[PDB]
Amino acid sequence: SMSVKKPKRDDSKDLALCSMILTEMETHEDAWPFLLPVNLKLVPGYKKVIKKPMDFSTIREKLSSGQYPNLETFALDVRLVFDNCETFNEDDSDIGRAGHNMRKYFEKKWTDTFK
Repeated sequence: SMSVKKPKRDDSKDLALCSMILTEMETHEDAWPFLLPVNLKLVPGYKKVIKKPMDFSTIREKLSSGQYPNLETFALDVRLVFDNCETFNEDDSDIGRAGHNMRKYFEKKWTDTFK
């Protein structure tokens, strides 16, 4: 509350470390469904169904231009990419499996880097 604060967690490396995580997600062999925005002209149903499209290139541009206020807003967008994937793709599909694999990969790096 006013003039009463928990000790200051060092957040000065968060930007760099989120960048490194994102690099590792970009270079994973199963990243291909997530590298670029879904083409809303060419994929029937996506625009109406997926209210907030998100992809790695869009996260990279937001990161690089100071559009994440903190490391949690960054994780929310990464998780959005996987939530959208599960919304639109059957579990038993190449893209559906890619999404589960990438979410696992992300969550481990996130815990190891920050928890």
